[PDB]
Amino acid sequence: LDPPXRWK
Repeated sequence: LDPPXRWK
């Protein structure tokens, strides 16, 4: 989870 909320 990369802020503000991108999924990898």
